[PDB]
Amino acid sequence: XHLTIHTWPEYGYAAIDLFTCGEDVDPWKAFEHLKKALKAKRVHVVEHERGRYDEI
Amino acid sequence: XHLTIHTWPEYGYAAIDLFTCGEDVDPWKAFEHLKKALKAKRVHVVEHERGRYDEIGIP
Amino acid sequence: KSLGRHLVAEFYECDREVLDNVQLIEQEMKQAAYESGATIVTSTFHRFLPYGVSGVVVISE
Amino acid sequence: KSLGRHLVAEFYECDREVLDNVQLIEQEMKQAAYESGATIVTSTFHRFLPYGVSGVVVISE
Ligand SMILES: *N[C@@H](CC[S@H](C)C[C@H]1O[C@@H](n2cnc3c(N)ncnc32)[C@H](O)[C@@H]1O)C(=O)OC
Ligand SMILES: *N[C@@H](CC[S@H](C)C[C@H]1O[C@@H](n2cnc3c(N)ncnc32)[C@H](O)[C@@H]1O)C(=O)OC
Repeated sequence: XHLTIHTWPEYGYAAIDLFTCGEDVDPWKAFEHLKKALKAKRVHVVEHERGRYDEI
Repeated sequence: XHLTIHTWPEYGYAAIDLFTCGEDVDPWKAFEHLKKALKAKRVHVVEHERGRYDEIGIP
Repeated sequence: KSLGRHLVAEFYECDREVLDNVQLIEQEMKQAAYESGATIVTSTFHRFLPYGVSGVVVISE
Repeated sequence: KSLGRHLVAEFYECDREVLDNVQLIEQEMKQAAYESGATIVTSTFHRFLPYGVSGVVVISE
């Protein structure tokens, strides 16, 4: 998978989630586009591995 | 906000996100109900505070 | 403390039949939304072939 | 290495007018999906009052 967004205009804040699957899909490209579109001035991003092979 | 789920039946794996807003909404009961319904035998959960008051502008 | 609380969860060794049942998953996800006290705004679930299920319940306060 | 990659991002000091524009957000969120290389399955956007937007784009490979 999903690409989600939840905005709080009153705070200039946006909670964004970019969950992708496949070697051929890059979530950072989605990030770059949104950072531009929203004109964010400060960002914090944590990258999670979902479904680690050594775990499933 | 959202509750989301993406399943991989071939691996018995499910990626679940429980994102709630407001003190009166508890994402942990959503967790409790899903762990039960999907019969997961093992789980790993990370809890994030989205839009921390001190980061946005409350104080 | 914050606008929202977000649990990023990994569920392992689940009932594989349940995981591949788009009808049951939507049912259980809406129920989970209910148990949390959240208001359901919208819901959309997709069934992948040969197997797999994706779903989202957009909620509110 | 893992089935998926998941970015949990916090965006601060955004263009508030853009943040409260439900149509624009849908456009950008969908282009973002294209930019990433993903295939869009469906998307649902909703707007809150007095302000606020929520949107979800379901994808696949
Ligand atoms: N948003 C995720 C979606 C993950 S899906 C729900 C994983 C399950 O779906 C099966 N599947 C079948 N065909 C596909 C394609 N084309 N992409 C992904 N998953 C597919 C899997 O075998 C699994 O059971 C996402 O894929 O992000 C891009
Ligand atoms: N899934 C989230 C939704 C977060 S929303 C997008 C936050 C924005 O919506 C405004 N708003 C107006 N009325 C409400 C209600 N009833 N709930 C939440 N947010 C509301 C906010 O002022 C903000 O601009 C979620 O709420 O999870 C439960």
